[PDB]
Amino acid sequence: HMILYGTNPIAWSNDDDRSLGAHITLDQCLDEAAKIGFDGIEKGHKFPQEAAALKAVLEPRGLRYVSGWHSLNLLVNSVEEEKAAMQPALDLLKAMGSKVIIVCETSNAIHGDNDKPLQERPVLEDARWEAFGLGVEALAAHAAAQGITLVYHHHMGTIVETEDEIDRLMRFTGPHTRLLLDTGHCLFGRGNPERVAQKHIARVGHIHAKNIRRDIVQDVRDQNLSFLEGVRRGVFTVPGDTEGSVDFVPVLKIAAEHGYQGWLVIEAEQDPDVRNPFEYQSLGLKSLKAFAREAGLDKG
Ligand SMILES: [Mn+2]
Repeated sequence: HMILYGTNPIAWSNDDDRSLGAHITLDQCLDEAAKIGFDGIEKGHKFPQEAAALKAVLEPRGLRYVSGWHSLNLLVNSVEEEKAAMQPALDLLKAMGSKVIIVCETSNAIHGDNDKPLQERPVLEDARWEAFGLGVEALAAHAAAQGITLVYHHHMGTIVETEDEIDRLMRFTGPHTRLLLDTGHCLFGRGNPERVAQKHIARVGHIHAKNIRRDIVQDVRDQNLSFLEGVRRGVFTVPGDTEGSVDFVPVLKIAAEHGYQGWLVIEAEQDPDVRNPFEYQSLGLKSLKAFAREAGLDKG
């Protein structure tokens, strides 16, 4: 199909804080993703990282390997260092048939630091944006030469969090660099996903349908909480949840009008004990497919 629907395993077992959902085995996560009806699933920390072993657990379940998160350190390492650092991820993605690599600069990120409030996130100095963008685009060209599209994941607690910083990254990159539009991280960072899509839809190569609970976001700011504290409180949820604040249909309508093809991935990290992953991911898939139909994105 033109539109594929994936999930991310952090709804079961968190990556930034491996104690969240540690009791949930990989087999449980993969069985539940498959039986819910997802076309594929993104990499998680409990996934095998060799082609043969990864196929052995995904192919029997009918699950495609969507992509994998890859950390960047362009602010501390040379471009050639980062090309070597990302080559193993590209080799795995090519062997699994993936078409996309998810990247994000994490050298100075704080989303994985439980003691650092989100307001103390790094802000890249203006004089360093041109060089950083040149490095990101260089990695994008390297991946593109090997058939893989690099999509940059704007993220709370990193140097690319606000709407203005998303525009800046797009301005200082291209043509190969693409944007991973994550609706949840966009709204959390005080941006509007619909407006971001209207500007950059032509450059968007991957979409994460992530919802946010506004009241929890307000708590994070008012009480000066860390990213992981927000996650444990339920800052993120799924499409179709009445407690969510993201309006998905307008975003998907912009995608439909411009002929987006690729993955819609439900990524909603939550405390699995409180927010049952099977229940919420099922609601997300049903609701996201309905929203894609209502926006004209999915014709079938
Ligand atoms: Mn995401």
